[PDB]
Amino acid sequence: GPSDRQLLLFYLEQAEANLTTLTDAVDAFFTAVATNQPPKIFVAHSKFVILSAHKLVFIGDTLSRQAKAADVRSQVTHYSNLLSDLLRGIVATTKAAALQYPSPSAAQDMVDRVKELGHSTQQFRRVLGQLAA
Amino acid sequence: MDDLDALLADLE
Repeated sequence: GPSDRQLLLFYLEQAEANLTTLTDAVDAFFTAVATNQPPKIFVAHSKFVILSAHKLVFIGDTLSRQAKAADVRSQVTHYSNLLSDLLRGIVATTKAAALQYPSPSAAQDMVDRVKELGHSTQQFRRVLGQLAA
Repeated sequence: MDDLDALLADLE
């Protein structure tokens, strides 16, 4: 439908822009962990990842509320829920990596949630492009 | 979707 297609193309463009900020924040986060930075540093970078990814959750929320097509609503609500779940996972594992610092396993858990977030957000964007086509 | 201010607050 016309209104859905226009909505999707528009928010695909916004998603692509926000994905840039997220990639920079995730990269910076990985670099912090790879140079063995302490909690005052990697906890800050965690917050940057969360804030920038939350922009994509919000796009999903906005899109899902206004899309007419059942399959569009379904897919975008899935990714909004999935990304929201992963953000809580990042808050949880970051706190645990700080509380147990220095712990290589705690840090790898945190790193894994952030990696999964990176993958899932890229996948969200891919699906928007597919829906818009 | 959660409130962003609340997620950040829990790391602060």
